[PDB]
Amino acid sequence: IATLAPEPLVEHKHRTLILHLHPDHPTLLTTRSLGSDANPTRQWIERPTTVN
Amino acid sequence: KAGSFGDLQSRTSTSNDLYANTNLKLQRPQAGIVHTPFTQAPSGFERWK
Amino acid sequence: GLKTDGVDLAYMSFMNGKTQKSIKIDNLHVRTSAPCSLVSHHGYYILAQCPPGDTVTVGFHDGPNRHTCTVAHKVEFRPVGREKYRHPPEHGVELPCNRYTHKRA
Amino acid sequence: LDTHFTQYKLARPYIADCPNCGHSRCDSPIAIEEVRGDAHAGVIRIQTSAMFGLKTDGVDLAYMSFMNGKTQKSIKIDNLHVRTSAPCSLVSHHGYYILAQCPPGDTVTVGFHDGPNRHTCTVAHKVEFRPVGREKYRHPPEHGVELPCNRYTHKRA
Repeated sequence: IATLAPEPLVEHKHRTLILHLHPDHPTLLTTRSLGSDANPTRQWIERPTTVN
Repeated sequence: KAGSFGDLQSRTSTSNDLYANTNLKLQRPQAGIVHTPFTQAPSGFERWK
Repeated sequence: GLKTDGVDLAYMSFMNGKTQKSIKIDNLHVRTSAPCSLVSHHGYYILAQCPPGDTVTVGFHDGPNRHTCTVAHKVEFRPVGREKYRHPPEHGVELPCNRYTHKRA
Repeated sequence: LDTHFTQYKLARPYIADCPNCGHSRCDSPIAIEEVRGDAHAGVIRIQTSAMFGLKTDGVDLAYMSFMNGKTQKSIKIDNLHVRTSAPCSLVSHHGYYILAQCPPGDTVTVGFHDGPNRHTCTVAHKVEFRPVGREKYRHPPEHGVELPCNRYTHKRA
């Protein structure tokens, strides 16, 4: 029986995800821009943060 | 906005009506057990303090 | 575990003197930064649900004396997942953690 | 102690599903809901599903009625333990509900001792205790100024 972080707040912009975000605990977020240019990102988020 | 200040917005204390954008989203209870997953932003009154 | 001879996992045989003392488990205490929760014992070995703790600190109560034992060991509990909790919740998704059994067989 | 037979006569010690009841999810009568680490004074108000207080019938707040079986067990409170990161201090019980002075803790962990068994119940809840003031202590001192905190009562009336 395991973890789960509160859902994100998806916000639209022009080819851009603003994401007001607000976890319970430090959450490792990460992505993969699916181009052959990967351009991934990693950051533990414990403090609520609007990201892009 | 939920999480932001004023997620709960009651006119006064007596006012039974209000505005609660808390993004309250129930999820199914796990593995055949009685409980109530309520997934929710802690308040914009919790922050703001 | 069982006694010297044959009965009841939930009894308690340590050495007093050269001799055993195969009696009841009445007041075991594993603990760390906080008091742990026993999970199960078998043989020399106990499983117990603990929080994180710089140390580990174990002990029963024979009845006349506390008679505990304590040790250093770096402990943590990351749950498996990209969330770095400090403790398992009541809900959330299930996913493949590493963990010890309740059982003896 | 005889002014809230609203609850006492008419409510029973409820039993629900504790989430990490020592081993795992049991059904404890002291199943913890509505943890409120929202005050300042080192205090939390808790609801057990168990209704301690008077007995089944009429006497002595300081006795202890939980559900064993379909049935109550209205007996003495002898060895209650609320606790968190450290062992808390009880403040008062009334009805389903207990007030206890706790330190901060990632969780909340409750339990009495019937006598044959530990029979506890535990739960997650983010707890802190900021005192009111521009000082961010971790704990209330013996001295200092008094100023308007938020806090729960000792009483039942």
